[PDB]
Amino acid sequence: MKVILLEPLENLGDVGQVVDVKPGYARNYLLPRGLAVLATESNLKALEARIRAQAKRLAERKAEAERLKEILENLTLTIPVRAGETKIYGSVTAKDIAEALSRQHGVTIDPKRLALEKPIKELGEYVLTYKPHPEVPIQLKVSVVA
Amino acid sequence: SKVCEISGKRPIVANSIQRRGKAKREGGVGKKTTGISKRRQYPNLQKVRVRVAGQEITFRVAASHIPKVYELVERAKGLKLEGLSPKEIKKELLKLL
RNA sequence: GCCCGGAUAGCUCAGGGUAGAGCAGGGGAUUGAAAAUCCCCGUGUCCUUGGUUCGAUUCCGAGUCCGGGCACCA
RNA sequence: GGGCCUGACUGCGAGGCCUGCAAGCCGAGCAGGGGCGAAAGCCGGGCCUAGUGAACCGGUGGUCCCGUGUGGAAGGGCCAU
RNA sequence: UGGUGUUGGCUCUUGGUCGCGCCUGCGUAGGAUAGGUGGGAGCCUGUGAACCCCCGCCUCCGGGUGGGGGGGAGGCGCCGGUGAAAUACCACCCUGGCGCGGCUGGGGGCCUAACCCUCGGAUGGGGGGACAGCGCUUGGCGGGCAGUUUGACUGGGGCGGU
RNA sequence: CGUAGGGUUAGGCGGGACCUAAGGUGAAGCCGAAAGGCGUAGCCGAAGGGCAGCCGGUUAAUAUUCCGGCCCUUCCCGCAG
RNA sequence: GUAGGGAAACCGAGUCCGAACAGGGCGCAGCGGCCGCAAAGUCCGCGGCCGUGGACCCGAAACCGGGCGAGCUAGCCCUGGCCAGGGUGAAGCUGGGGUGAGACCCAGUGGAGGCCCGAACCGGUGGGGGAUGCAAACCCCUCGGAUGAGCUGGGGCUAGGAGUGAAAAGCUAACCGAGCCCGGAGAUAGCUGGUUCUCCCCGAAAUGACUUUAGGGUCAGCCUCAGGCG
RNA sequence: UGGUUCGUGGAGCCAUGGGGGAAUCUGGGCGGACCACCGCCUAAGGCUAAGUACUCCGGGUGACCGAUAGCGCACCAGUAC
RNA sequence: AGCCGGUAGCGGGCGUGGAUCCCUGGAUGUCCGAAUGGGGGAACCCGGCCGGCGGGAACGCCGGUCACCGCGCGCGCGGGGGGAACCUGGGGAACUGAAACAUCUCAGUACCCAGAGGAGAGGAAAGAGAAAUCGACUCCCUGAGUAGCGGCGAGCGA
Ligand SMILES: [Mg+2]
Ligand SMILES: [Mg+2]
Ligand SMILES: [Mg+2]
Ligand SMILES: [Mg+2]
Ligand SMILES: [Mg+2]
Ligand SMILES: [Mg+2]
Ligand SMILES: [Mg+2]
Ligand SMILES: [Mg+2]
Ligand SMILES: [Mg+2]
Ligand SMILES: [Mg+2]
Ligand SMILES: [Mg+2]
Ligand SMILES: [Mg+2]
Ligand SMILES: [Mg+2]
Ligand SMILES: [Mg+2]
Ligand SMILES: [Mg+2]
Ligand SMILES: [Mg+2]
Ligand SMILES: [Mg+2]
Ligand SMILES: [Mg+2]
Ligand SMILES: [Mg+2]
Ligand SMILES: [Mg+2]
Ligand SMILES: [Mg+2]
Ligand SMILES: [Mg+2]
Ligand SMILES: [Mg+2]
Ligand SMILES: [Mg+2]
Ligand SMILES: [Mg+2]
Ligand SMILES: [Mg+2]
Ligand SMILES: [Mg+2]
Ligand SMILES: [Mg+2]
Ligand SMILES: [Mg+2]
Ligand SMILES: [Mg+2]
Ligand SMILES: [Mg+2]
Ligand SMILES: [Mg+2]
Ligand SMILES: [Mg+2]
Ligand SMILES: [Mg+2]
Ligand SMILES: [Mg+2]
Ligand SMILES: [Mg+2]
Ligand SMILES: [Mg+2]
Ligand SMILES: [Mg+2]
Ligand SMILES: [Mg+2]
Ligand SMILES: [Mg+2]
Ligand SMILES: [Mg+2]
Ligand SMILES: [Mg+2]
Ligand SMILES: [Mg+2]
Ligand SMILES: [Mg+2]
Ligand SMILES: [Mg+2]
Ligand SMILES: [Mg+2]
Ligand SMILES: [Mg+2]
Ligand SMILES: [Mg+2]
Ligand SMILES: [Mg+2]
Ligand SMILES: [Mg+2]
Ligand SMILES: [Mg+2]
Ligand SMILES: [Mg+2]
Ligand SMILES: [Mg+2]
Ligand SMILES: [Mg+2]
Ligand SMILES: [Mg+2]
Ligand SMILES: [Mg+2]
Ligand SMILES: [Mg+2]
Ligand SMILES: [Mg+2]
Ligand SMILES: [Mg+2]
Ligand SMILES: [Mg+2]
Ligand SMILES: [Mg+2]
Ligand SMILES: [Mg+2]
Ligand SMILES: [Mg+2]
Ligand SMILES: [Mg+2]
Ligand SMILES: [Mg+2]
Ligand SMILES: [Mg+2]
Ligand SMILES: [Mg+2]
Ligand SMILES: [Mg+2]
Ligand SMILES: [Mg+2]
Ligand SMILES: [Mg+2]
Ligand SMILES: [Mg+2]
Ligand SMILES: [Mg+2]
Ligand SMILES: [Mg+2]
Ligand SMILES: [Mg+2]
Ligand SMILES: [Mg+2]
Ligand SMILES: [Mg+2]
Ligand SMILES: [Mg+2]
Ligand SMILES: [Mg+2]
Ligand SMILES: [Mg+2]
Ligand SMILES: [Mg+2]
Ligand SMILES: [Mg+2]
Ligand SMILES: [Mg+2]
Ligand SMILES: [Mg+2]
Ligand SMILES: [Mg+2]
Ligand SMILES: [Mg+2]
Ligand SMILES: [Mg+2]
Ligand SMILES: [Mg+2]
Ligand SMILES: [Mg+2]
Ligand SMILES: [Mg+2]
Ligand SMILES: [Mg+2]
Ligand SMILES: [Mg+2]
Ligand SMILES: [Mg+2]
Ligand SMILES: [Mg+2]
Ligand SMILES: [Mg+2]
Ligand SMILES: [Mg+2]
Ligand SMILES: [Mg+2]
Ligand SMILES: [Mg+2]
Ligand SMILES: [Mg+2]
Ligand SMILES: [Mg+2]
Ligand SMILES: [Mg+2]
Ligand SMILES: [Mg+2]
Ligand SMILES: [Mg+2]
Ligand SMILES: [Mg+2]
Ligand SMILES: [Mg+2]
Ligand SMILES: [Mg+2]
Ligand SMILES: [Mg+2]
Ligand SMILES: [Mg+2]
Ligand SMILES: [Mg+2]
Ligand SMILES: [Mg+2]
Ligand SMILES: [Mg+2]
Ligand SMILES: [Mg+2]
Ligand SMILES: [Mg+2]
Ligand SMILES: [Mg+2]
Ligand SMILES: [Mg+2]
Ligand SMILES: [Mg+2]
Ligand SMILES: [Mg+2]
Ligand SMILES: [Mg+2]
Ligand SMILES: [Mg+2]
Ligand SMILES: [Mg+2]
Ligand SMILES: [Mg+2]
Ligand SMILES: [Mg+2]
Ligand SMILES: [Mg+2]
Ligand SMILES: [Mg+2]
Ligand SMILES: [Mg+2]
Ligand SMILES: [Mg+2]
Ligand SMILES: [Mg+2]
Ligand SMILES: [Mg+2]
Ligand SMILES: [Mg+2]
Ligand SMILES: [Mg+2]
Ligand SMILES: [Mg+2]
Ligand SMILES: [Mg+2]
Ligand SMILES: [Mg+2]
Ligand SMILES: [Mg+2]
Ligand SMILES: [Mg+2]
Ligand SMILES: [Mg+2]
Ligand SMILES: [Mg+2]
Ligand SMILES: [Mg+2]
Ligand SMILES: [Mg+2]
Ligand SMILES: [Mg+2]
Ligand SMILES: [Mg+2]
Ligand SMILES: [Mg+2]
Ligand SMILES: [Mg+2]
Ligand SMILES: [Mg+2]
Ligand SMILES: [Mg+2]
Ligand SMILES: [Mg+2]
Ligand SMILES: [Mg+2]
Ligand SMILES: [Mg+2]
Ligand SMILES: [Mg+2]
Ligand SMILES: [Mg+2]
Ligand SMILES: [Mg+2]
Ligand SMILES: [Mg+2]
Ligand SMILES: [Mg+2]
Ligand SMILES: [Mg+2]
Ligand SMILES: [Mg+2]
Ligand SMILES: [Mg+2]
Ligand SMILES: [Mg+2]
Ligand SMILES: [Mg+2]
Ligand SMILES: [Mg+2]
Ligand SMILES: [Mg+2]
Ligand SMILES: [Mg+2]
Ligand SMILES: [Mg+2]
Ligand SMILES: [Mg+2]
Ligand SMILES: [Mg+2]
Ligand SMILES: [Mg+2]
Ligand SMILES: [Mg+2]
Ligand SMILES: [Mg+2]
Ligand SMILES: [Mg+2]
Ligand SMILES: [Mg+2]
Ligand SMILES: [Mg+2]
Ligand SMILES: [Mg+2]
Ligand SMILES: [Mg+2]
Ligand SMILES: [Mg+2]
Ligand SMILES: [Mg+2]
Ligand SMILES: [Mg+2]
Ligand SMILES: [Mg+2]
Ligand SMILES: [Mg+2]
Ligand SMILES: [Mg+2]
Ligand SMILES: [Mg+2]
Ligand SMILES: [Mg+2]
Ligand SMILES: [Mg+2]
Ligand SMILES: [Mg+2]
Ligand SMILES: [Mg+2]
Ligand SMILES: [Mg+2]
Ligand SMILES: [Mg+2]
Ligand SMILES: [Mg+2]
Ligand SMILES: [Mg+2]
Ligand SMILES: [Mg+2]
Ligand SMILES: [Mg+2]
Ligand SMILES: [Mg+2]
Ligand SMILES: [Mg+2]
Ligand SMILES: [Mg+2]
Ligand SMILES: [Mg+2]
Ligand SMILES: [Mg+2]
Ligand SMILES: [Mg+2]
Ligand SMILES: [Mg+2]
Ligand SMILES: [Mg+2]
Ligand SMILES: [Mg+2]
Ligand SMILES: [Mg+2]
Ligand SMILES: [Mg+2]
Ligand SMILES: [Mg+2]
Ligand SMILES: [Mg+2]
Ligand SMILES: [Mg+2]
Ligand SMILES: [Mg+2]
Ligand SMILES: [Mg+2]
Ligand SMILES: [Mg+2]
Ligand SMILES: [Mg+2]
Ligand SMILES: [Mg+2]
Ligand SMILES: [Mg+2]
Ligand SMILES: [Mg+2]
Ligand SMILES: [Mg+2]
Ligand SMILES: [Mg+2]
Ligand SMILES: [Mg+2]
Ligand SMILES: [Mg+2]
Ligand SMILES: [Mg+2]
Ligand SMILES: [Mg+2]
Ligand SMILES: [Mg+2]
Ligand SMILES: [Mg+2]
Ligand SMILES: [Mg+2]
Ligand SMILES: [Mg+2]
Ligand SMILES: [Mg+2]
Ligand SMILES: [Mg+2]
Ligand SMILES: [Mg+2]
Ligand SMILES: [Mg+2]
Ligand SMILES: [Mg+2]
Ligand SMILES: [Mg+2]
Ligand SMILES: [Mg+2]
Ligand SMILES: [Mg+2]
Ligand SMILES: [Mg+2]
Ligand SMILES: [Mg+2]
Ligand SMILES: [Mg+2]
Ligand SMILES: [Mg+2]
Ligand SMILES: [Mg+2]
Ligand SMILES: [Mg+2]
Ligand SMILES: [Mg+2]
Ligand SMILES: [Mg+2]
Ligand SMILES: [Mg+2]
Ligand SMILES: [Mg+2]
Ligand SMILES: [Mg+2]
Ligand SMILES: [Mg+2]
Ligand SMILES: [Mg+2]
Ligand SMILES: [Mg+2]
Ligand SMILES: [Mg+2]
Ligand SMILES: [Mg+2]
Ligand SMILES: [Mg+2]
Ligand SMILES: [Mg+2]
Ligand SMILES: [Mg+2]
Repeated sequence: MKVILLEPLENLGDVGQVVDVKPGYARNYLLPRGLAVLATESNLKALEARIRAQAKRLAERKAEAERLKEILENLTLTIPVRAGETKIYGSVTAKDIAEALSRQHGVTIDPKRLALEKPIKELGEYVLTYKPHPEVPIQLKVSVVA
Repeated sequence: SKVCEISGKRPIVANSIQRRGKAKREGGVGKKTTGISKRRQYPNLQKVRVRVAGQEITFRVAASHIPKVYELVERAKGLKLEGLSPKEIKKELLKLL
């Protein structure tokens, strides 16, 4: 009796996988507890209808990140600050790097998705890490100047 | 044991033939009938309890058509069921046949 | 008719490289004996015939006899 | 009593005995292939009269007769037991 | 009363066939532990040898062997001595053992959720529990009940005789 | 006996518009080829429970029923506390 | 009907058994002068008898199906009622006695019991009567029980292989070793009874063989009629 | 197990109480076990006049009865009892 | 052209201004009965609601409505019971025959139940069966007492 696991279950399989069990275990245990559904044909394509979306919806998340890694790795956000010789009087935060992008290049960016643990207090060229979607990270070149 | 509510299987009348002798195909003189009398063959009726729209429905069914009960439980997901009593539910589930 | 068995010393029962053991029977020790007991002693085509192997209780085949069981009976 | 042998045959059977039926009994002669005898001939068990059981159902050896569209097969038939 | 359906979860330990592993195989002659045969003067060893330790081990108690900690140029075969059958390496396999994988069946311990009983409280709690009950099928006990059979001749019938 | 005419009068007597007994019936429910078999409450079910009338007179024929005397019950509505 | 033989394939006035040209089984072949008559066969009518049907008619004891009965009787259930009168005198209680306290004794009171006598009531022991009865179970005399396992009214439940039974196979509507009615049904009856106008001719048998057969049958024997032979 | 002529027979076919349990035409059932070959037909959904049966009822007609006959009833009979 | 049933009489009426009488439709139609407001020992008893009647509130009468079950979105529609045989389906004997008796027979008959309708069943091939064929189903004749089935008995029978 093939059925569709809706929950990972001890030594049966992973949710969405279709495995074989004795009928009694199915219609008297797994089914009334929501733990699975019978692997009919009606709710068989229904399962293929979900693996289809998730495949394409997760690839669109990878495709939209690339429609910004191309941009951000081909530019330089230049930040004019007030500083003496090396060290800044204020500082430049992810919030600043965010609004400064929207100012020049107009790209909207999530500052919490930018690899900055300490605000920046010293002039120079920086290349930081931007991770919008994991496994698709961006290296942003950002020039701070007086 | 009465009638399968799904298949309409019911008890049938059978004979019970009592035989002696060695069948011709084993080299004997042949089979002799030492009694024929009537008996009833019954459908293997069992209870199947399922909850549909939060109501316990009990089916009297031949073990042959047990999986047919759950089939009707699926096909009832498109039906507007809540508010009805366990009697009216069973009626709807059966008209899908 | 079909399957499973057996035969081995006088009775009983154990058994690819032995021919076994107990009881009956013989004398010897032992008592008043009836004994038990202790001793040593014999009694085989292992049913028969082919074959196996270096060899035959075995193993195979085939018949003879006797055990069990099964089914049948116009 | 002895020698050689298997006729304690195969395929048939004129004509009779007996007799309600069905059975029972005796049988010369023709053919095949044989035994014995030099030959005439004899031999289809036993000096003779008891030693037996119709049919149905099935077993076994043969025959190659039937084989449910057709070729086979299953299963029957026939001869023998 | 066996099989099976309704009938499920987790373990424990088994057994029967099938494939493979590695061997166990010791009457007499003899080196010593000779399965049956056949091939074959070379298999090996740094791709770890002649000796010490754990043992899986099986030991016929004499021995067989592996993997480990030993171990840093050594083994045993043809030769043969007596064999029905020469020994090394290699292989096709028999009588046997188990290591592993296949279907499997057997018992045993537990569980709950089918099924059964119960709970003034019932989509729930408690107890029994995959047993019991019920379905199809197997064989058996079965005057409790049913249908029947239980001969003729005959100095009447029975008994006797036939 | 035949033909005809006449005769049985109740708020209080007995039964019903009241209660339940065995039992019967039976929404819920359970079971059985069909017919049907069960079944809690509920309904029915009486000579049991409950409930308000005694004495006399009168007719050819009825009388706790008609009449006379003396008593009583329930229902409705009203007034009073 | 015109072709049969063979288990059959098959052959055919033949065929089957068989090696056979053997032998055997079962089969094959009109009167008168082309005209006529007769005829295989077949069709219809009539008659005798046979087969299947209830099969010449009447008759069981019984078997089976579906219903109808517990207003009789048997048991149980619910609710009511009935048992004159007299006799005996258990336990307990009280007081007296007794003893260390008791057991116990006597008296009184008390009113127990499938206790006793006896009507109603419920029975039916012996005898007599009755015997086409007053009566399909009665009458007379006598006799048992009569506070109990008592008797009795009304309302109910249990039925046919089933009830109920202090047990008799008793009773279940005046005959119960399996009720009644209607149905299967005209059951079956190798048995018994019955079988209806006249005349004419002929005319038996009661033996044999076999028979779950013996008082029933099948064949033979014996009777009869038709056609043929002589 | 039933049905058919088919009583287990060589036993198919149609139907199905139990268990196991497919495919969508290159799919499936049948031609009497079974295999091949050759053919026939499309299961697991339903409906469908007419030709058939019967005679409570009405009429037509009898080599049908004629009051013990004909229906149990010619008539106040499913009555009286 | 007569008439007020059988049915005369008493005592009274009607009809050519078309009666009696015959056909069709309509109106009325107590109570019981499927019986259906509820009960009940059929033809009796007792109620709810709406409207009416009386002096009418108690009491009573009159008219209307009120059972259960099924099916469709509280409203509708349908069901119930009966019918001489006949029909389909669900159950289903025995006597008897086999000169005993059990398989077999009687017979899927009698009978019980459900359902149907003027008929019912069946019916447009997953058929037949050998015809290189036919072409739904039903009914009659024939095929045929054949093929076969059968304690290969009695019998049964496409
Ligand atoms: Mg800043
Ligand atoms: Mg049987
Ligand atoms: Mg054979
Ligand atoms: Mg038989
Ligand atoms: Mg038979
Ligand atoms: Mg029976
Ligand atoms: Mg059930
Ligand atoms: Mg269940
Ligand atoms: Mg549940
Ligand atoms: Mg099934
Ligand atoms: Mg199944
Ligand atoms: Mg379907
Ligand atoms: Mg001699
Ligand atoms: Mg010679
Ligand atoms: Mg002769
Ligand atoms: Mg003769
Ligand atoms: Mg003789
Ligand atoms: Mg000669
Ligand atoms: Mg000669
Ligand atoms: Mg010579
Ligand atoms: Mg000569
Ligand atoms: Mg001769
Ligand atoms: Mg014979
Ligand atoms: Mg016979
Ligand atoms: Mg034969
Ligand atoms: Mg042979
Ligand atoms: Mg042939
Ligand atoms: Mg053929
Ligand atoms: Mg071929
Ligand atoms: Mg041929
Ligand atoms: Mg043969
Ligand atoms: Mg044969
Ligand atoms: Mg043959
Ligand atoms: Mg069983
Ligand atoms: Mg099980
Ligand atoms: Mg447990
Ligand atoms: Mg639970
Ligand atoms: Mg519970
Ligand atoms: Mg629970
Ligand atoms: Mg539980
Ligand atoms: Mg528990
Ligand atoms: Mg357990
Ligand atoms: Mg079980
Ligand atoms: Mg089985
Ligand atoms: Mg049995
Ligand atoms: Mg017995
Ligand atoms: Mg008996
Ligand atoms: Mg018993
Ligand atoms: Mg009896
Ligand atoms: Mg006998
Ligand atoms: Mg006699
Ligand atoms: Mg005599
Ligand atoms: Mg005598
Ligand atoms: Mg005599
Ligand atoms: Mg005498
Ligand atoms: Mg005499
Ligand atoms: Mg005798
Ligand atoms: Mg008078
Ligand atoms: Mg009067
Ligand atoms: Mg008064
Ligand atoms: Mg009133
Ligand atoms: Mg009441
Ligand atoms: Mg109900
Ligand atoms: Mg039943
Ligand atoms: Mg009822
Ligand atoms: Mg009832
Ligand atoms: Mg009750
Ligand atoms: Mg009331
Ligand atoms: Mg009442
Ligand atoms: Mg009542
Ligand atoms: Mg009352
Ligand atoms: Mg009263
Ligand atoms: Mg009282
Ligand atoms: Mg009273
Ligand atoms: Mg009163
Ligand atoms: Mg008074
Ligand atoms: Mg007067
Ligand atoms: Mg008076
Ligand atoms: Mg008075
Ligand atoms: Mg007064
Ligand atoms: Mg006031
Ligand atoms: Mg012929
Ligand atoms: Mg020949
Ligand atoms: Mg010739
Ligand atoms: Mg000839
Ligand atoms: Mg003629
Ligand atoms: Mg005559
Ligand atoms: Mg005749
Ligand atoms: Mg008759
Ligand atoms: Mg007849
Ligand atoms: Mg007769
Ligand atoms: Mg006759
Ligand atoms: Mg009988
Ligand atoms: Mg009888
Ligand atoms: Mg009856
Ligand atoms: Mg009755
Ligand atoms: Mg009584
Ligand atoms: Mg009485
Ligand atoms: Mg009382
Ligand atoms: Mg008294
Ligand atoms: Mg007294
Ligand atoms: Mg007294
Ligand atoms: Mg007294
Ligand atoms: Mg006295
Ligand atoms: Mg005195
Ligand atoms: Mg006194
Ligand atoms: Mg006192
Ligand atoms: Mg005293
Ligand atoms: Mg006194
Ligand atoms: Mg007294
Ligand atoms: Mg007394
Ligand atoms: Mg006295
Ligand atoms: Mg007394
Ligand atoms: Mg006394
Ligand atoms: Mg009395
Ligand atoms: Mg008397
Ligand atoms: Mg009396
Ligand atoms: Mg006297
Ligand atoms: Mg007398
Ligand atoms: Mg008398
Ligand atoms: Mg008297
Ligand atoms: Mg007197
Ligand atoms: Mg007296
Ligand atoms: Mg007295
Ligand atoms: Mg006395
Ligand atoms: Mg007295
Ligand atoms: Mg007395
Ligand atoms: Mg007294
Ligand atoms: Mg009493
Ligand atoms: Mg009484
Ligand atoms: Mg009483
Ligand atoms: Mg009485
Ligand atoms: Mg009574
Ligand atoms: Mg009773
Ligand atoms: Mg009763
Ligand atoms: Mg009876
Ligand atoms: Mg009866
Ligand atoms: Mg009894
Ligand atoms: Mg009594
Ligand atoms: Mg009566
Ligand atoms: Mg009577
Ligand atoms: Mg009586
Ligand atoms: Mg009697
Ligand atoms: Mg009887
Ligand atoms: Mg009887
Ligand atoms: Mg009788
Ligand atoms: Mg009686
Ligand atoms: Mg009577
Ligand atoms: Mg009847
Ligand atoms: Mg009838
Ligand atoms: Mg009959
Ligand atoms: Mg008769
Ligand atoms: Mg008889
Ligand atoms: Mg007779
Ligand atoms: Mg006579
Ligand atoms: Mg004459
Ligand atoms: Mg004369
Ligand atoms: Mg004679
Ligand atoms: Mg004679
Ligand atoms: Mg005999
Ligand atoms: Mg006799
Ligand atoms: Mg005699
Ligand atoms: Mg006799
Ligand atoms: Mg006789
Ligand atoms: Mg004769
Ligand atoms: Mg003569
Ligand atoms: Mg003469
Ligand atoms: Mg003659
Ligand atoms: Mg003449
Ligand atoms: Mg003459
Ligand atoms: Mg049939
Ligand atoms: Mg069959
Ligand atoms: Mg059959
Ligand atoms: Mg068949
Ligand atoms: Mg099929
Ligand atoms: Mg099946
Ligand atoms: Mg496709
Ligand atoms: Mg195709
Ligand atoms: Mg296919
Ligand atoms: Mg098929
Ligand atoms: Mg076909
Ligand atoms: Mg086929
Ligand atoms: Mg064929
Ligand atoms: Mg076809
Ligand atoms: Mg089609
Ligand atoms: Mg069809
Ligand atoms: Mg139709
Ligand atoms: Mg048309
Ligand atoms: Mg038609
Ligand atoms: Mg007719
Ligand atoms: Mg007529
Ligand atoms: Mg007429
Ligand atoms: Mg006449
Ligand atoms: Mg008359
Ligand atoms: Mg008459
Ligand atoms: Mg007259
Ligand atoms: Mg007459
Ligand atoms: Mg009439
Ligand atoms: Mg009459
Ligand atoms: Mg009439
Ligand atoms: Mg009359
Ligand atoms: Mg009358
Ligand atoms: Mg006048
Ligand atoms: Mg007048
Ligand atoms: Mg005029
Ligand atoms: Mg006019
Ligand atoms: Mg009218
Ligand atoms: Mg009513
Ligand atoms: Mg009622
Ligand atoms: Mg009103
Ligand atoms: Mg007034
Ligand atoms: Mg009013
Ligand atoms: Mg009123
Ligand atoms: Mg009303
Ligand atoms: Mg009805
Ligand atoms: Mg109707
Ligand atoms: Mg019918
Ligand atoms: Mg039928
Ligand atoms: Mg019966
Ligand atoms: Mg029968
Ligand atoms: Mg019979
Ligand atoms: Mg009989
Ligand atoms: Mg008969
Ligand atoms: Mg008979
Ligand atoms: Mg007879
Ligand atoms: Mg008899
Ligand atoms: Mg019979
Ligand atoms: Mg039978
Ligand atoms: Mg009959
Ligand atoms: Mg039959
Ligand atoms: Mg029928
Ligand atoms: Mg009839
Ligand atoms: Mg018509
Ligand atoms: Mg029609
Ligand atoms: Mg079509
Ligand atoms: Mg076509
Ligand atoms: Mg056709
Ligand atoms: Mg064609
Ligand atoms: Mg056509
Ligand atoms: Mg025909
Ligand atoms: Mg013909
Ligand atoms: Mg037959
Ligand atoms: Mg028959
Ligand atoms: Mg038959
Ligand atoms: Mg028949
Ligand atoms: Mg037919």
